[PDB]
Amino acid sequence: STVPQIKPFYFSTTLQEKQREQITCLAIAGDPPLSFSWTKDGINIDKFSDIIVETPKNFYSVLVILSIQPNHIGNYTCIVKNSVGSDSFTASLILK
Amino acid sequence: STVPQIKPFYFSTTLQEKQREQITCLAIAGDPPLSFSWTKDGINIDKFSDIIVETPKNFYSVLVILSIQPNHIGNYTCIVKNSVGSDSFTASLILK
Ligand SMILES: *[C@@H]1O[C@H](CO)[C@@H](O)[C@H](O)[C@H]1NC(C)=O
Ligand SMILES: *[C@@H]1O[C@H](CO)[C@@H](O)[C@H](O)[C@H]1NC(C)=O
Repeated sequence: STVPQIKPFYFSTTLQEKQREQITCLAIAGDPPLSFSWTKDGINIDKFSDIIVETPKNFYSVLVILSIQPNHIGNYTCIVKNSVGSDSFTASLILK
Repeated sequence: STVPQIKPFYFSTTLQEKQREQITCLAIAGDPPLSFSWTKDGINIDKFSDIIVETPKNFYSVLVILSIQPNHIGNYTCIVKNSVGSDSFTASLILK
């Protein structure tokens, strides 16, 4: 009865290489079952083997990078879907 | 030789009752092993039956609220520790 709704997530503004990073695509509202999916620059997050993606609970999914390095720059987009609707959010990983 | 450093976390600005919430205390920098602790309004998070606290990986801790109620208002503090230093961050939960 409730359309999914994603809490905004961000990468660190002071990101430096070899640091660790985590973002959570949290569905603050939305009736389960919910389907989470990730893309980086329009590419399936599959193709980036340095990135770990999990769905530990049925209402959020987590993206983790153990050692940030130049190839991780891009726009990371998460999409959540259910019976009644969808939602999406994008965050940009930048390296100064 | 690297002291812990927490990546900032925030609760939703548009929080409403019975919604779900998650915050991650990520040690963006710091040598393992890392020890995570939580307090709400200075009280051990142990005492709050309706709050789930886990350490899914050894470099970030997760605080999860399945259904938000008025009791959950307060300032939540994470404290990370290792051999050579510690860090702290506080995010406050508001119900408009
Ligand atoms: C996508 O990412 C590129 C580089 O990562 C950035 O310059 C651009 O502003 C982003 N586009 C959108 C629509 O967010
Ligand atoms: C913590 O929240 C209390 C109200 O519960 C308030 O008095 C105090 O100013 C807050 N602390 C900070 C640092 O905002």
